[PDB]
This record gives sequence, structure tokens and C-alpha cells, in this order.
Amino acid sequence: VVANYENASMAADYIKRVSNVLPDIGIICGSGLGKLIEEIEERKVIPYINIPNFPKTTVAGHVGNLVLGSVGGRKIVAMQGRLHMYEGYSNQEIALPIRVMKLLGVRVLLITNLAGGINRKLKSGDFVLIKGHINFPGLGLNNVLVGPNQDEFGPRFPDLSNAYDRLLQQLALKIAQENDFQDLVHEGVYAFNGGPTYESPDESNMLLKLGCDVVGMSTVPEVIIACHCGIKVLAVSLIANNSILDAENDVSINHEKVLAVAEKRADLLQMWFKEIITRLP
Amino acid sequence: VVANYENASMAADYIKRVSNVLPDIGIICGSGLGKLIEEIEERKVIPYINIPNFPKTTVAGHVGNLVLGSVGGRKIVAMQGRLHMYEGYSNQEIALPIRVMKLLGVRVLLITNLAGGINRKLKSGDFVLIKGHINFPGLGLNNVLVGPNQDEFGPRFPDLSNAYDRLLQQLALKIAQENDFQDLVHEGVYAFNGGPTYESPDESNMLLKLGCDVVGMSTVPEVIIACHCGIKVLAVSLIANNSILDAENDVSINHEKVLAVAEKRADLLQMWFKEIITRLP
Amino acid sequence: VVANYENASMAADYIKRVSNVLPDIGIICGSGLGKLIEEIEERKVIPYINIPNFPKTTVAGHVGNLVLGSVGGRKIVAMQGRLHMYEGYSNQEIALPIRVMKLLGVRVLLITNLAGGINRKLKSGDFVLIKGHINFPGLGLNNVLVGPNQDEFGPRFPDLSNAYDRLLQQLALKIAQENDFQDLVHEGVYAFNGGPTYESPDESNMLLKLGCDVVGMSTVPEVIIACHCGIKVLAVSLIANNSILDAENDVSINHEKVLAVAEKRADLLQMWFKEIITRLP
Ligand SMILES: O=C1Nc2ccc(F)cc2[C@@H]1O
Ligand SMILES: O=C1Nc2ccc(F)cc2[C@@H]1O
Ligand SMILES: O=C1Nc2ccc(F)cc2[C@@H]1O
Repeated sequence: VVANYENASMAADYIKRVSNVLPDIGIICGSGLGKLIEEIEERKVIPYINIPNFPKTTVAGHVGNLVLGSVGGRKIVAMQGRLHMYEGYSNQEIALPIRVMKLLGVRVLLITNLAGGINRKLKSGDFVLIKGHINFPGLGLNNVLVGPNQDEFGPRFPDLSNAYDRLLQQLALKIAQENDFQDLVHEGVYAFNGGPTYESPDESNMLLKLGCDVVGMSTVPEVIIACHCGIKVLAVSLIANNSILDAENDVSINHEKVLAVAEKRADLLQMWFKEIITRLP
Repeated sequence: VVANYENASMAADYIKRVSNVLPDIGIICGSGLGKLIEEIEERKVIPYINIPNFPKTTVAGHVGNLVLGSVGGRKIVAMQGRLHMYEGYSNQEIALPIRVMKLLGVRVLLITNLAGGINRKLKSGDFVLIKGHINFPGLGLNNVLVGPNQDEFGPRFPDLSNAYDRLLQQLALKIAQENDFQDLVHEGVYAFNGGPTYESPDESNMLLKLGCDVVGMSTVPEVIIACHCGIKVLAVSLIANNSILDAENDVSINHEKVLAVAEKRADLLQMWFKEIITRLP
Repeated sequence: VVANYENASMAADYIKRVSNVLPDIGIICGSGLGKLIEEIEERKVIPYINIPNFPKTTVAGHVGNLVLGSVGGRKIVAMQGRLHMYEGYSNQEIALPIRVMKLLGVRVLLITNLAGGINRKLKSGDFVLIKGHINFPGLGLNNVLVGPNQDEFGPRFPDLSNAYDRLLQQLALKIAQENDFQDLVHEGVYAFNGGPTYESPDESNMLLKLGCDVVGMSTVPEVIIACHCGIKVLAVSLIANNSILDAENDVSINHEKVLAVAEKRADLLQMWFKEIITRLP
């Protein structure tokens, strides 16, 4: 199924008939960081499997729902269960839910993820406002836009220099200051590792030489589809470790350690993003 | 359809029956840089769609013709409408037209493209003689030769150290000097960005660290197929902008700005390449 | 055919019925470096084409056998004819033979390859104990684990920091010292070039900047599948040339020159690895 205008239009028609909500904000929450979705008001839960033309997610399993409702007086749509390219999904499968958001009226997309720290100033538990990226799959002929261009959504050759909205970064920082946790908040460049292996010790050292501040396996595909069709983006990484220190000390990361950091910061991130949604222009 | 000996042979037989031209020079012109093809003498235009085993190009649309005839007394074949890997074409689709050129008798392939400047000495409107490349798709398992080797055309493991003929670079420079535009002409290393997004500001900074002088989304796949089967190559980039300066100043590129630079240099490039064809050994 | 538990189990059942050998050591030998396999004792040769669910290898051709028997009193299984991703094999085809080794009881995998030298201390004929890697395909969305995870074999997100066992590296060095060829033996980081073109002169210079010591087109996919399912690895490169010196001097490599270096070191490598097998804990 191609992520074209006709196919996205059929999915949007179903969603509108079932939910009665017209959202102007979309959210994609990182692993272990989804508690906000369980606080959406007057909400409607829609399994992906019920939506015409949505990608099949049963091989990977686990939760996959679209959730619509209200937060802080604002109308939102959330992806509960995000799709990752290391699972084998195609370009078209990743893009179609973002283009459905566009047709539903979304103007701003808020994203969180878990990432490894490269910059020596970053420690476990820190947050990074993403200000740019290095797309290793894109340089290497695996960009999410490889294929025919879908002209109704955007141009053949997108400019990504303003993909990460500067005013949304400022608002996120302002709220952290108001609540006295600004000592946790940095800005930085995100490296997209296709995955699913964690960067090796020598890959981490290479990323440091190339000016990367953090590394993860998500986010850049959605950002590019959103920028192509004119949706503004804020993206925030939660740092689980510093891979450069780990390489110097011969220490390892694993998924268990990552999820324990997510649990330690989940409630603060939930409150932060509730206020961001409330304050959006 | 595989780019094998039998399939390329059938396409070549059709072309020979229709055109009566046996070319020893091939040309592939970059976007907005195709006016020379409209000056080919006693010419024959052959739509791709008419040629057995040529790749289907109707999803992308726009022009797709093989043009045969004479320039400066020399017999040439031109691709009018080049295939780009960011459109989703396979390795086999890109390679088959180059291998048909080989079977028709082509010994020299001349290529132009539009590119972004990385080296700080490069400005909008400059020309770069390509002397080497950095193939990000090839390091990353998307080389144009991934697949069975077609032994009739070349070896399993090609050496690319002489892919860009030094004597053709010297002849191109000599002609620029004769016409007093040598102040526009540089040499440099071409980075292959799979595309279709322009390099991000932080990707540009990374390319500078790695010794890249220019960046584009074409040319390296054709160069590798030509080198594999023993065709000599000259490749020239027209620089639309300097991406490093743009990153420092928070300024953007787009396709409209690129095509306006092409229009400004098209007539000089046309005259330059007509003389190169005339003077080839 | 997916590299899942059921499919690997059927291949292992066939092998056990035919060979009567239960191996705890596996070996994969590099090109021109396979003579040890012809010295396996009380051996059984099994063509790939006879084994249920083994990948089809007839397009590439040449030898493809599983060989079981005894070396130095130890029970081993060898791949005679290794699969390379530049031939077009999928992730699933590369992984299935390694997962069959796991089900047969393999606990240690020994690997050799031919590689180009990047580090200025490396010369033709030197050996490199691999201590880490830089996986360009993996950063670029062509990791061998992209796809559904096969949970019976390993975790969704593997940690590769101990992929190259330190004690096996020490044992290999100890034996070289005992036989007074330790002046040939280095350690270093392996860059995975997807291939099949040799790294270009400007790619070599880039690899030097990024901290790579050697470059090759194999080994990293098998290492990652082995690490995922808990098999210990020793991997050794035989250096055919120094690509940085060749770039400075405008000299070329080719497959003929590579195989001549393999012939010159084959007998020493055979004796070295026989002793390693004999001495394994
Ligand atoms: O590539 C990755 N490395 C890494 C390390 C730690 C994390 F919490 C998350 C990731 C990223 O997905
Ligand atoms: O990757 C690319 N960047 C870029 C920038 C400006 C151009 F005129 C052309 C391109 C290349 O196709
Ligand atoms: O990528 C490669 N370069 C290279 C150079 C020389 C070799 F003997 C082997 C290789 C590797 O397969």
C-alpha cells in the first residue's frame, strides 16, 4: 500500500467518522514514555488494525492504537505504539500515518525518544532538544522519501534546514526554567543509527569525530515526512547513558538499563509535555 | 529485467535497426543542462518506452529519450532524461542503458550534474572537474553492483582508482583557458548523497570534515557501471550554492534557486562540451 | 525462507542424521585460505543444495559445502564457500547457516578474511586480530538484524561491546610468539565496506580520518548473528596492501594481486589456526 493521497484520504475518513475530534496537534511518544496518552480526556482509542490502509503490525506485536481526545484544552492525536524501520517496515508504511495526521488537520508534531549520549557534557537522565540531524540511512540510499514523489503532500527535493522549529525549542526551555529543571536540558545534533544493534564502541568514537551529540534508531523518518508536508516539529531525546565513557571504561548498555532510566524520568517528561501542549501558540 | 548480456543485446539490436548511427561517445546531461541535445545533427529520437528491455519511467514522468546523431563531426548517443536512484529505480534499471552504450561501441562517457558546494573555495556558478568520489550508498550495501556479477561486461571486484580519466580533465581545463573562463574551473571530490532531501546543515559540516568538496544525488552509479566495462569518463559539476556558508548564515537552498543557476550557465556549458566532443582523441 | 527456529531446526536435523558429529567449534575461511578444511579428519561433506532451507547459491556458482569432522581432537563444522552480501543475498540467507551452527552445539566461531590496510603501520602480508568494527551498512539501515526479531535466538537490541572475545585474541597472539612470527601480528578496527568495488582513493582517506585500521566486505554480518545468539568469535584479517600508500603513489589493487598474497601466507595461517583449535579452552 503506497502512502499516496487517495489511500491516506480513506484512512482519514474512517477516523473522522469514528472519533468526532479534529486535532491540530500530533504526538509520538518514545519507549516507556507513553503515560501522557493514558491521561487524554474524552478520548477515543482506534486499533491500527481497524483503520483502512494502516500498516500491518502483527509480526512485531505489542500495542498499536491511534488515540484522539483533549489535553490542556487542545485537540490532539497520539500514536500509541510507534513504527521503527529496524523492524523491516517500508518507507510507505512509516509515512502513511504522518500523512493521515496532515489530512486530519495536524499543524504541530511533538516527539520523544530514548538515545545514547556522545557529547561529553551529557549524562544519564539528561534531556536534549534536537536542533538538527545526521541521517546515515539517507546519505546511503535508504531515505524515507526514496520512491516516487507524492506531489499533493510536498516537493520532490525538500530543504530540512528548518525541520526543528526554533520557537518550539525556546518554549520547551522556558517551561523547564519555570519549574527549575533547566540544569537537565541541553541542545544537540541527533545521529540516526538504523539499528537494531546499539552503536559499537568504535562507532561511538566515530560519531564523536563527526559532530554528533546523541544517537538513536527513530525520529528522523517521521521528521522528514512531517517537514515535507509542512508540519512543525519539536523532538526531545532522553539520554540513557554516555557511550563514549562506556567505551573508555569497557562497560555495556542493554534494553533493561534503558527502560529503568525511562521509568525514572517518565513523570517529569509527562508534566513537561502537558504544559508544552497547553502553551503552544 | 536484469542488466545482462542477452537483454542489453536485444535493446542494442533495435537501436541499430532504427538509427543507422554507430556512436563512440555517450553523454548524460544534468538538470537544466540539456540544450546541447537539441543541436545534435541528422539526429534520431527514440523514446525509452519503445526500446526492448529499457526501464519503465512513467511513474516519475517527464522526458525519456535516447538521441543519436553527430556533434562536431563525431558520432554520439545522448540520454535525454536521466534516471536517478532516489526515484526508486533498481541497480539493474540504472545499469542497463550504460551497458547498451557499451554494446553500441561507446568508448567515452561525458557527464554533467548540479551539486552543492562544500569546499570553502567554491561559489555559486563555479564548475568542478570531478577527480574522485565518496560513495555513501556503496559503503552502506547499496552499491550499484550489488547482485550477481555479469561477467561479459567486467570483473567481480572493480578498481575505481582511474575511473575519472586524467587526460580528459586536462583537455577540459585547456579549453576553458583558451576561452578565458578558467577562473571558474576547480577540481574536487564528489560525495554521493542518495537523496532526495538536500544535505542538512549538520550533514554539510560532516562532509567538510571528511574531505568532500561537492555533494550530489547522481553520477556515481553511472560512473561505476562505465568503469566496470572499460568506458572512460569525464564528469563536471555546476555548483548552485555553498552549503557550509548557508549553514553559518541560516539560509536555505531549494529547487527553484538551483534551476536559476543552471539557466545562467547553460549556454557556456553547451559551448564548452561541444568543443570537448570535437577535440576528443 | 526466514532464519527462524523452525527452519533452522529442520536443517540441523538433516545434518545430524547424515554426519554423526556434534561440533562445538565452527569455522569460516576467507578467500584462498581454505586449505585447513581439506585436512579435517573422518570428515563428511554436505552440499548446501542438499540441506533443507539452506540458501540457493547457484547464481553465484562455485563451491558451497558444509564439512564436519575432527581437528586436533576437537569436533568442528566448516563453511566451505562463504556467502557475501555484495552477491545480493538477504539478511535471512546470511543468518540461517550461523543459527544452524548454534542448534548443532557450536560455542566458538573462528573467522578469517582478506582486507585492505588503512593504518600506516600495516603492510602486505601482515595479520590483524579484529578487536572492534565500524558497520557502515548497519548505520545506514542495512544491518543483518533488520526485520522481525527471532526471540528464540537472542534479544531485540544486542550489545556488541564484547563481540570479539579478548581471551581468544590473547591465545592467538601467544601461539604466534611461540612460533616467532609475532612481528606479523597487529590488532585493529575493521570497517565493513558493503562492496563489491574496492574502496576508492578518497574513501580510503576518509576511513583513515574515522579511525579504521582495515577494510573488507565480509565478517561483520556473521559476527553480529553469532553475538546475538551467544557464540564467541575470533576474527583475523590478512592484509593484501596499504590503500593509503597506494593512494599517495597512484597505484592500484586488483583480485589477482589479492589472491597472490593469500597464496603466500596460506600455509602459515593453516598451521596457526590448527593450533588455535587444539588449544581452545
Ligand atoms: O542507537 C541507539 N543507541 C542507544 C543507546 C541508548 C539508548 F537508550 C538508545 C539508543 C539508540 O536507539
Ligand atoms: O545532494 C545535493 N545537494 C545539492 C545542493 C544543490 C544542488 F544544486 C544540488 C544538490 C545535490 O543533488
Ligand atoms: O573492501 C575491501 N578492500 C580490500 C582491499 C584488499 C583486499 F585484499 C580486500 C579488500 C576488502 O574486501
